Amino acid sequence: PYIEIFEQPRQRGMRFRYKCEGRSAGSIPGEHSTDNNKTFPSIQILNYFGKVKIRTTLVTKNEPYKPHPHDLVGKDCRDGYYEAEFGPERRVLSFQNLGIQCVKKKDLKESISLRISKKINPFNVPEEQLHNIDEYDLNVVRLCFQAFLPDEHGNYTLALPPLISNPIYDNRAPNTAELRICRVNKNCGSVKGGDEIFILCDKVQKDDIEVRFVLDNWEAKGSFSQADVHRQVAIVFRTPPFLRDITEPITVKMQLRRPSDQEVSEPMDFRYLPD
Amino acid sequence: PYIEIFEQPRQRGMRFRYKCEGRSAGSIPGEHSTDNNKTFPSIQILNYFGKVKIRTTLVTKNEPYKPHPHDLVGKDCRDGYYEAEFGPERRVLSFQNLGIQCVKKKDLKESISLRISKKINPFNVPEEQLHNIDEYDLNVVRLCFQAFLPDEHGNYTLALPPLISNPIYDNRAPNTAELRICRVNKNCGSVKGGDEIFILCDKVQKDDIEVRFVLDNWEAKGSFSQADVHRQVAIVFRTPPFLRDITEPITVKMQLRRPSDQEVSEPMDFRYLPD
DNA sequence: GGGTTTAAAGAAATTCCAGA
DNA sequence: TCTGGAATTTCTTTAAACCC
Repeated sequence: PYIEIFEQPRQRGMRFRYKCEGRSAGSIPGEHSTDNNKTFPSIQILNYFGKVKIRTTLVTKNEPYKPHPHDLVGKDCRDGYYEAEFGPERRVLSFQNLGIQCVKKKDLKESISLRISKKINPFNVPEEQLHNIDEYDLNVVRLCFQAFLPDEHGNYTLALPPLISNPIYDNRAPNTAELRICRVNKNCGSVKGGDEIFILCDKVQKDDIEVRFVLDNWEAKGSFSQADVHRQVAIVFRTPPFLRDITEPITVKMQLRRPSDQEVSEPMDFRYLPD
Repeated sequence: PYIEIFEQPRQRGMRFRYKCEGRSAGSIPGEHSTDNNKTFPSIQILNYFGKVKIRTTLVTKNEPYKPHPHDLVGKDCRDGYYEAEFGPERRVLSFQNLGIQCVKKKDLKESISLRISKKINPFNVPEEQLHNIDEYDLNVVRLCFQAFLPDEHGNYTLALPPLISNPIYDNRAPNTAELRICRVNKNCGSVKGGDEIFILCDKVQKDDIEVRFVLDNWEAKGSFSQADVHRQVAIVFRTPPFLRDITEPITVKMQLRRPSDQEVSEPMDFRYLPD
């Protein structure tokens, strides 16, 4: 008797809304989820068939998961966390309306004290280790599913192991935003490589970013310095040479990449040409 | 005697700082101010020689000059205005440390009530008129010099006419900002005109901006819609054809321009080439 | 001539608010 | 409504100062 995540929540593309931004802090989507046939984070209770209760709470991306300041808002959420009873019904439990409301940095402290003075601690993490405000990440959280089964006749106390979902990063924050190449001025260049390209893109961090050409076992970096990143939304760089040379146009894949976590943007075709 | 401005304050390129930003709201420089030989807003008392006092305060850009909410901070500034004495000494009066602290839109009201409950009203502008909150531009102010001469044996009461300087636009705002082309991908194209250019620039407003090519009586606009403006700091457009054809390379002047006020950025050479 | 109070450029954190 | 360009307010690497 344990819990299992059927479909993990998408990690990029969702903004954490502030309280000042309405009540719909959004609805976190699933991984697979598509525009047409969209899906939602869902889990299933293996080794069990019966009435019960589940509690979705937000936790850190840190090895020893401690409650997070941000709130989970939406249908069946109160006090920053979702809780609901579920029947022996369909195996898969989907959770549609699950938004993330983020607290202003000021609220950060006050916020965690209440998680303590509330019992919200699915991992019984050392209370004092929990006041470790200076070190947390308000740009990324994790969903902590906590299913409690029926006790010796009566309510739900038999709690199953707290399962934790993949991390979800706030797309509004520069260091967690999804990588996206908006526009380029040239989709091809010489194999000698040295062509100067202008990439318009979503906010990145000149500190932690790199354009990366790739094909099979081959891969090279676009060539540019930090000064070439314009107001975080544009990169002026030069194409790297291709290994060897060729006689016919050879298209490779070009893409933004973030070293720190190696996250990459959707690729784009770049055709190398014979001199 | 009265007061003449020996040097007007530069109108563009200075940010209005918030209180949260510290004690230094910068230092307003005067037009003539070069880089190796920088200058400052200065005025001189004509028709007079002797000890005295002067008071620099901020006023609106509206015909009837009323005190402005923003504060003037810096050496000898207090309660939002600068005041100082000055013996019969040197004619010219330069004011270096003169910064502009801007109030949050919330503070706007509360702010003006205190200018009233303070006497700050160099132009004796009517009461309920000086309450035109929803008509004050927080992006532009004017310096109001008010020199007071010595009275019949005593201090300074003989107040000379309030002089007002040229406007000073809050570079924090895009429509009051200085226009600046940071970088371009091509400095030349065909006279047929149709070459796609990427301009990296300082924050502009897609709503109110246009690239203008010009030479003598000739002038044409770069071609692009709003969607071509990337996050306010980059423009992808196409060069306009040059009038007639040409035998040799003919360089013209390229520059960002803001229709609403016809303010323009510093020009840049664009050479048209014969097909 | 390059090393450590500070203030401009620059990125961040909010709050705004209308287009899709 | 949900999404996402942006005007606003805050604060961090730089960038007017000093160190001597």
